Amino acid sequence: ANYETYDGFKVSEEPVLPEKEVHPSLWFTKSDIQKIKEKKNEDSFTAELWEEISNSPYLTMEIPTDIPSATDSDTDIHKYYGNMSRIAKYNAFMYLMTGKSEYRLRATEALKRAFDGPIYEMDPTVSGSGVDEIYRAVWAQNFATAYDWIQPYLSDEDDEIIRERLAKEAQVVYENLYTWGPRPHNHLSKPAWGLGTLALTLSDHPDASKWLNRALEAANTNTLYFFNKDGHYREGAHYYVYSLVNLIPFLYHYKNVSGVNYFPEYKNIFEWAVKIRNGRGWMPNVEDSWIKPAPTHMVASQYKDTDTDLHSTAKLANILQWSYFNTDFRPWEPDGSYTGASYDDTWDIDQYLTYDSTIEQIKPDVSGTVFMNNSGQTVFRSDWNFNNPNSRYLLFQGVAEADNHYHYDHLSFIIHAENQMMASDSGYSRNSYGEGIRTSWYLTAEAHNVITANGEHPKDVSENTTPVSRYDMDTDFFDFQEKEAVYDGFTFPEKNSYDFSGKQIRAIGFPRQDYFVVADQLFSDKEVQYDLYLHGGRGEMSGEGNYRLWTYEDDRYGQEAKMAAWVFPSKESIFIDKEGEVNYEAGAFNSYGYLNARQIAKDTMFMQIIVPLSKYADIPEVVDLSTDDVVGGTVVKDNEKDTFMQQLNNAENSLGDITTDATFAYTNENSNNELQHFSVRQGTSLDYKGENIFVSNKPITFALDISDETQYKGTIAALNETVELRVKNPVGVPTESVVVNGENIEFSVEDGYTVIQVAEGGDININFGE
Ligand SMILES: C[As](C)(=O)[O-]
Ligand SMILES: [Ca+2]
Ligand SMILES: [Ca+2]
Ligand SMILES: [Mg+2]
Ligand SMILES: [Mn+2]
Repeated sequence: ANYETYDGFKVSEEPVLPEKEVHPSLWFTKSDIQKIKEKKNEDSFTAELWEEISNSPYLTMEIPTDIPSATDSDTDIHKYYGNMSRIAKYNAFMYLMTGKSEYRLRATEALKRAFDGPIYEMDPTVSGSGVDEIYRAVWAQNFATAYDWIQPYLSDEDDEIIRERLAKEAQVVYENLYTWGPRPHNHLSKPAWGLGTLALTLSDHPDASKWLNRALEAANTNTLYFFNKDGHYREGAHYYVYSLVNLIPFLYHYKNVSGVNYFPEYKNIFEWAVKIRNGRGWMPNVEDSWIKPAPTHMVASQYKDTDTDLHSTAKLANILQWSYFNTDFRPWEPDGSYTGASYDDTWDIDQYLTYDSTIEQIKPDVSGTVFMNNSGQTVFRSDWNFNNPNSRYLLFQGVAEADNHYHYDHLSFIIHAENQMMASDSGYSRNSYGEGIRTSWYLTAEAHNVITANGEHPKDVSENTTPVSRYDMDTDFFDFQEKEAVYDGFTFPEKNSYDFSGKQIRAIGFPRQDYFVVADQLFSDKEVQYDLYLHGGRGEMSGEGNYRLWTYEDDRYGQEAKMAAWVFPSKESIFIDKEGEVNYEAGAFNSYGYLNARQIAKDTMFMQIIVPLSKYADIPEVVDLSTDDVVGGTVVKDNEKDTFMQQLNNAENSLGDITTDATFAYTNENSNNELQHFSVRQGTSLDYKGENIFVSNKPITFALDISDETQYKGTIAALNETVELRVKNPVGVPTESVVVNGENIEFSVEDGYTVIQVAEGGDININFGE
């Protein structure tokens, strides 16, 4: 794997240390303490956090007199260091909050025993080590924070003892970081952030500069390769949150101790979580991941002066605050832990210290749909409403593969709608990384909503290069994007030679922002077998021929609902019912029906119509009108007829009421059988019932609402060159102006068409008179 050629980010590696240690300083100074003691009374959230912290069993439990041996279970050794680190931090905190003598004595005894026992006899390169770098990252931050909080009350003797213990763990992490983490995944970044905290705690130690520098260098190798600049984390949502356990404390520590503020440079990793949230605030079960909440409330306070494309006026802080509190937390009841570190972490304390009760929750007010083309995730989203069954969400996954925690999911999608998880990613595993079923099923192409060619998954053209996106369009009535992947490209494990050369171009559309069309073009230099898989998540599958229905019940993930799907072309494909595991969280795996549609072909097409429905909704009437060169059909839903057409080439062809040379076309009628909305990919003409709607002198991609005879409105996808576009006016109606991107463009009217030269895409209004 090339760790240097992904478009990630990095920060300065210059170690910045204050002139003299101050304790406390990691989270707050001496002067802050009484405000932090009083913080419990601000709102119901601070009150709940205070009730949890002040009743922690770590305040009352016997400090264990039994030190484990190197030959005890990895579980017991892990829990020993976890428990001792938690005794230190909880007791140190409650001493600052209350002044109770017992809390200082307990914090002091735990710190004097920090990293006693067999830890330095053990080998963290042994898989499942009880002292793995991922756990001691949390232990280091827990013990360092306890020391920061108790240091002013220690005897000179106890200070020297406890410093020597913290300094030894810092030296051992510094010396072994790159041996323990020879690949720059979360096993490198987490203990790097731990080392950072230790260096900032012991800023007067002679080696603190060396420690902090290596910490920053090591963390940068992770943020350069596993993160995109746009904030996407390539190990998935679960290992993102796992990383945040050490990253979020380190960011505050470095700002608070040295004045180095990295919150601006890390901003995108938090905005990313809000961009990909489903209607209940869950990050997707993509790569080795479960559904996750994103703890954006713990950094909201740092973004009060940061602009976001998620709101016309509000700052990022208010959107980060909105996102966390508009999450369904029931999948983490009754315990409440979503960090992945529930033996080690002090999440209640860290929340109590980071949460800002003065930040108003403001729902994003922009278009739901977002294109993150640098990483390659797109979300089609009707609205930002929380737990509303009228919402529709589709994630379109097209991320360059990383060499850790990877699933074969190129050009796959998941749907969240009617308050239920529908079209599915199969998830991480049954329980864990090491299960055989993860390799034989969960990571495999067939476990995803993809098309394989002779069983080969769609993949990257080259290592660390995002699959190309095109024809991005966002309107009130129709959204669109296509993504391109190859069959004979780059993957993990590495495969250099193929018996053929081929590619998939997948277009997704969002008709009426109400349902989905998935339109595939497939090109190969040879006859191959194309297998299309459609997984309906945790639903009962019914249906025959090209039609499948998945029926959901009230479960841990959503409400009773159903998802109806049709596949074209009916007459050129066979439909195979299969069964596969779908899992959203550790331990909750079950088997459900999925569809395998199959063609043997060289160049061909598929189309899916996928409709979220409430429990008792009518099934739409869907008719396949596919022929030799043309794939598509009609959908009659809620008394309106939509038409979808795809072809491989720019040739004049017809399907239902559409005639076009476009490689994709969408039309929507009203109740009254009048054309209301249309879109084309690379058309020079469209007729509807034999009436010309538009012509152009060169291929153009756009979407237009013609429902308002005083103003046609839509968007034109990005343009390579100048196109002369001619749109038919309502009969007998003049044009008054044409606006593209807030600017008048020159127009003429010829034979009842508005004629414009367009040199750039964007939003278009054609304003008519009477
Ligand atoms: C699957 As075919 C190219 O025979 O329509
Ligand atoms: Ca993947
Ligand atoms: Ca839209
Ligand atoms: Mg390791
Ligand atoms: Mn997967």
